[PDB]
Amino acid sequence: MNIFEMLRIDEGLRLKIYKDTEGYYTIGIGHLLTKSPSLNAAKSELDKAIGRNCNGVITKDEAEKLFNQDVDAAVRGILRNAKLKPVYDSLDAVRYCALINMVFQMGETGVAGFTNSLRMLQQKRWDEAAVNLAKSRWYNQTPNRAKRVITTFRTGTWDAYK
Ligand SMILES: [Cl-]
Ligand SMILES: [Cl-]
Repeated sequence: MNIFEMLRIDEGLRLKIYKDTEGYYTIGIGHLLTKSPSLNAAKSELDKAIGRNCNGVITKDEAEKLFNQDVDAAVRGILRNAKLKPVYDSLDAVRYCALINMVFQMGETGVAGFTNSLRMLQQKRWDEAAVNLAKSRWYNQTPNRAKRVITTFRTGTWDAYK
């Protein structure tokens, strides 16, 4: 297991524009296209992203291409965020995948806002962190995935993904 296999499981793979859990136009492996209620706006973002008129549909290779850019974007984000960097740097490789995951899902600023959980994570107070992480809209809106990510932070193993 690694970050890609992990997000591939949580995000799924769909080659036609669809709406995500929040109701936002998405494609491939959780590649958010836009927060706009307009499908044409989404379609424009799509063609811009791919570099061709996709008419709302892309290939598997294309989905994976956007996926790698996105994963990478999430990490670079963490690395450049004054609040996220120290945590990320303090964690072992398994646990940081849980952090990338959150960022991929809710954005840098979003996660950077989990002040209390971040500190507990940095402090390596695993069970306590896991409890604090769950007192969140995130956990309540996507409980099963949040449980996987949280279990990952708590144990530092890939159990929740097997
Ligand atoms: Cl809550
Ligand atoms: Cl879920």
